[PDB]
Amino acid sequence: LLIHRKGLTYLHLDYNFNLKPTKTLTTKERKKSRLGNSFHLMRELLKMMKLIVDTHVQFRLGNVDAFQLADGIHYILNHIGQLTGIYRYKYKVMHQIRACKDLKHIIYYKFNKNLGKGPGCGFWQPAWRVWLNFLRGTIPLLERYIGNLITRQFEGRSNEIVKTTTKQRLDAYYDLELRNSVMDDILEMMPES
Amino acid sequence: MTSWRDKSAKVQVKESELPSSIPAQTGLTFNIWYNKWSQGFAGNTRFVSPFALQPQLHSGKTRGDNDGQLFFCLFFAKGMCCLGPKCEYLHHIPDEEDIGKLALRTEVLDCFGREKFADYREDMGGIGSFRKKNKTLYVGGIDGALNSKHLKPAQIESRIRFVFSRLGDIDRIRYVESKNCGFVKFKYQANAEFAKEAMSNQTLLLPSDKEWDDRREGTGLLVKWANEDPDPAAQKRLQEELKLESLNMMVHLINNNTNSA
Amino acid sequence: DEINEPPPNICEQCLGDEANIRMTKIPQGSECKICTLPFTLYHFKTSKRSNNIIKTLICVRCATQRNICQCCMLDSRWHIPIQLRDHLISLVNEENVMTEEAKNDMMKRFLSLKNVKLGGAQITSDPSEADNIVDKLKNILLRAYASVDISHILKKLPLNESFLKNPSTKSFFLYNIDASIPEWKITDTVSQLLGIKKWKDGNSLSLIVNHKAKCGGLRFQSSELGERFVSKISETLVTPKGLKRGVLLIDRFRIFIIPWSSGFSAASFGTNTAENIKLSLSLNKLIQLELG
Amino acid sequence: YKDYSRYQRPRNVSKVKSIKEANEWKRQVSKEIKQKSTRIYDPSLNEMQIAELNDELNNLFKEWKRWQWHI
Amino acid sequence: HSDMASKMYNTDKKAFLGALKYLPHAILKLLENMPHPWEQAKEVKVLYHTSGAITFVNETPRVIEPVYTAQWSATWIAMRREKRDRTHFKRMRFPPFDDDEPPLSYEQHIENIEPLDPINLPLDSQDDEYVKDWLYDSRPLEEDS
Amino acid sequence: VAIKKPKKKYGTDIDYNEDIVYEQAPMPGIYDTSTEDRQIKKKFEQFER
Amino acid sequence: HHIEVVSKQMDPLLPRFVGKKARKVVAPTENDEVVPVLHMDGGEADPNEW
RNA sequence: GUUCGCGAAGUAACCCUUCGUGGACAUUUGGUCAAUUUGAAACAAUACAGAGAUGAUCAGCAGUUCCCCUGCAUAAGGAUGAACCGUUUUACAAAGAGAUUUA
Ligand SMILES: O=P(O)(O)O[C@H]1[C@H](OP(=O)(O)O)[C@@H](OP(=O)(O)O)[C@H](OP(=O)(O)O)[C@@H](OP(=O)(O)O)[C@H]1OP(=O)(O)O
Ligand SMILES: [Mg+2]
Ligand SMILES: [Mg+2]
Ligand SMILES: [Mg+2]
Ligand SMILES: [Mg+2]
Ligand SMILES: [Mg+2]
Ligand SMILES: [Zn+2]
Ligand SMILES: [Zn+2]
Ligand SMILES: [Zn+2]
Repeated sequence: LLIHRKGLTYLHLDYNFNLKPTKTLTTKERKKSRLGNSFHLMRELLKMMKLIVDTHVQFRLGNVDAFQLADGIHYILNHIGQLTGIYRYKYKVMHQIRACKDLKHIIYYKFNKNLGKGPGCGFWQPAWRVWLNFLRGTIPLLERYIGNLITRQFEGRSNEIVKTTTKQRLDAYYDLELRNSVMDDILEMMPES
Repeated sequence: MTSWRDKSAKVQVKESELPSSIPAQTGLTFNIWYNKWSQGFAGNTRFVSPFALQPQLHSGKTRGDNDGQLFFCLFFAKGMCCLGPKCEYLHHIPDEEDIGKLALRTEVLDCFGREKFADYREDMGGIGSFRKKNKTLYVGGIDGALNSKHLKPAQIESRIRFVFSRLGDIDRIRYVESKNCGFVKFKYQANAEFAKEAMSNQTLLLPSDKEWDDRREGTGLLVKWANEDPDPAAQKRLQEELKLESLNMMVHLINNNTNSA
Repeated sequence: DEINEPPPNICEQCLGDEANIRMTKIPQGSECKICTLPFTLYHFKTSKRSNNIIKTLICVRCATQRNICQCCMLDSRWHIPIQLRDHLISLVNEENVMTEEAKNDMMKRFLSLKNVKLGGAQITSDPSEADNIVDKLKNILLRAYASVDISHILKKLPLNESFLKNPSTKSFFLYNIDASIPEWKITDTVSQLLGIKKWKDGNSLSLIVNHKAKCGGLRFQSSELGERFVSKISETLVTPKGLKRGVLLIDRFRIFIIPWSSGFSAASFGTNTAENIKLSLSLNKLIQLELG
Repeated sequence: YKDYSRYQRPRNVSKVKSIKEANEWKRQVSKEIKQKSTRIYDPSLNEMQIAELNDELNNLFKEWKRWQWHI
Repeated sequence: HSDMASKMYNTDKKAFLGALKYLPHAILKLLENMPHPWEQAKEVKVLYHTSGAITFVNETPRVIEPVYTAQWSATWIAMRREKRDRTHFKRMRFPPFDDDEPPLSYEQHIENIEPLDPINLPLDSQDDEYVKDWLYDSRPLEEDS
Repeated sequence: VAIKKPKKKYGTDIDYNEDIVYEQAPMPGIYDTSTEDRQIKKKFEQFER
Repeated sequence: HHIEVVSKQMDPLLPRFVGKKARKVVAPTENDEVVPVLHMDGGEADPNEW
């Protein structure tokens, strides 16, 4: 509903939450269809949730063994940096991916003592904590990002935007000061009129 | 009474028989927020209404009559109301008793309950303005209504005089052949608002014509709000009735000061 | 000032008769109908068991500048519309008072934020300046196409037959109809004469009036109504050749009738507007030939 | 769909199909009639150019006759 | 609200966008309430919009810490045993569904089917007499006053 | 055939021809410009005629 | 009429302040009185310089 | 409908069933909102135009605007985002000559 309200109807969401264009785009489309880091991180977050719920579905339908299910969640939570692609919109989540790769090393050599190198491991509880804590820290972040976006959709953006100075416009603003000070000290010493 | 109060209102269209909510496809993908079609061009978008009001047939008591509802059913006028006698709004031609109830209310909103706006729409279509008590409709687009039958110029007015006479008391009906359009003025504004939605996208065919099977293929006529009447034979009638309206208000207004003192 | 805002201006007849009314405040509800700028939407119901929500459509500033309520937009004193108010004051001051309104969005907003009154809103909201103008209303109450070939058509108009009891006809021919005198007013006058009121239910009579040809015709179902229409009309005029004509009597007007003795029908008065005017001009003489 | 804003005239008038279809090809002439009529009266001063443009007008106006002739 | 194209849905269309800010909160309440391996189905308590915009899982999972440590220790041994004796362990395929097909409705395709066996350890009868009644309950000793 | 207006570029684009643009009325003075307004209006309606 | 004014319990998902948008307005200047610009003096001799 | 009474009838023997009749219990939902054309998304496409400082090609920052777009953004992009590139007459005087008027 967000994509269709923005006017974008050539962007398709598949049901596994990938956003793909339906056609080759003019540049006026590519400037219009830039979705920010809020939407995509929200889309990658639902994709992770859809990815976990569907494995519990395929166990529930009888298609998946109970030990395959526990390996399934253990495969997901170790490889969210491989299955989703949430890392590009917040690279800070690479800390959690290092956490889920480190716990994976800690669990395996405890688990895979004396039984080879199979894919059977399904002790998904520690890596489950890491994404559950990361979801704790990015509730308030995403509430702010998407709260700004929808109020920008429903109200437009502000007319009163004032540009703070940065590195690029430093010498330009130093000019506008220097013009105005010389304007004042000469317009005060003129005769009159 | 005998035609209206005696019976109850009848279901015009079955709820399965109602049209689909999506419009006809004039684009490549459907848009979900705005319920329209997006890519490519935009074609026409006007079609003949499949449904029409038979006023002496479909009128009757409804649920809004016992509740004291003030407003008329919008889809009674289009011939589309699927609730029948279970509908909250009224299902009959507006009468002097009915517009007397709407008298405090008609000033800002129509007989259908939709709010009037400040100025008119650009094509004089839609609901209307509260700034002008317009009682005259511009009956236009008559060629697409008639399915491009010629007929004559005065027979077209005969179709207009028969259809709009069922929708209320009429001040006058004027047809202009060179402009191929009619001007129907009503006694009340509420009839004019009622007949506007009743006769939008309709056809003046009368099934005694051979195109009656192809009434759907046409375009459908435009009933819109009329502009002022530019001939001074009508302009002098405007300020004459505005004078009589002012004299009828001053008698009522000095009695307010009589009671105020 | 968003924290210091006036109370809403609403009528007495908007609020109705009951004593206590529960009103809902929404601090930025809808935008104004007039100035297209947001305000505090109040809405309420007359009784508790009503079924109509009465909303405030315009902001208080647009309601102040016009001196109208926010709900029904009638004037706060005199309870009349704005167009009729500025026309009543113009008959007193002999100059046009008029509130003019923008059609541009940036000038609908600009015209509201100024603190003036508009139109008759200087006269109203001053009870002294309103009451003397009512007294000034009171003294006003102390005063209290020769090239057309029309001959194909006048053969079908009767123009030569009499209004007697003895022909038993359905339709009649109405001429001497002015450019005033609306189509409903003639049908009410006939239905008042016959007591066949709420005639549109049973469709007892059908009437077509051109208003350009200054002519009409009324058609009856069930021909026995024709003799009731004849016998209920007493005053007639006899042309000095003969051929008596009944008069229909709408207030200050006179309309003559003939039993048509067929179903004339639309296009009988004409097929073109330039052609229709000459039919009025053709009768002008016969009316003067009937009377004088 | 299929726009009628993409394709050509199409060249032969008699080979065109049912009447609800040639109606939109017909207005697909009238717009260029309207556009290049506005391009007649312009003071832009190229007398050679508006002469070949005048011939294109006469060509399209003859087509407009032919689309009306088929109907 | 599967296919919402009517005019009545206009306020509810706004509601879905307005619930988008709350949606990472619902994901937190969903993934913390995920069923642990020993349980087939887990009935959670939800808070939903009357327009059906969003469905929050209105629960926090409390566990008893010695009970929870033993429960995962039992499933640790069970998966450690299961990996040993299975000839070939087939990891499931990701993503589980085709992206073309919509997520299938619960009441038609899932609610009727029996679940499946859970990952419960063999369990001793003599050594584990006190705990074998209630170790694999969804909420262990929930009604034991 | 009437002249077509220029198309609005943005939403609140102003038809300057439609109304007094940003009507800054003059300050209300004392010297009673009552007959003078009648003579401009008579002259301005004469100019449009 | 004595009027009881209450607040509507809004849907926390539908946006609050429905008539609120980022629109730009130009404001008229209300002037009832003229502020006199009270300078003093009519030197003023100009040496052609400056 | 429940519960407390009171009365009448029948089974009863003071209890049960029936229907008469006082109480008590429980007390004013929802709507800023009606279901396709006529109360307002936009974009693609056709055609035409063709691209800041320059001779020529190339980096850009800004600034003013009743223009905004994307972005979570006070970051940054949008062609240096765009528009700008035109129109242009009186706080007006002092001094010195030849035609023409006046009365
Ligand atoms: O780099 P290697 O020495 O070959 O180690 C691999 C590698 O370890 P990680 O899982 O930590 O990355 C595999 O991971 P992939 O990058 O190939 O996905 C992993 O595969 P699984 O995740 O399927 O276990 C496999 O582990 P295992 O052998 O238990 O299957 C493990 O090799 P070792 O575990 O034997 O060291
Ligand atoms: Mg840069
Ligand atoms: Mg920039
Ligand atoms: Mg760039
Ligand atoms: Mg710039
Ligand atoms: Mg460049
Ligand atoms: Zn209805
Ligand atoms: Zn306002
Ligand atoms: Zn009012």
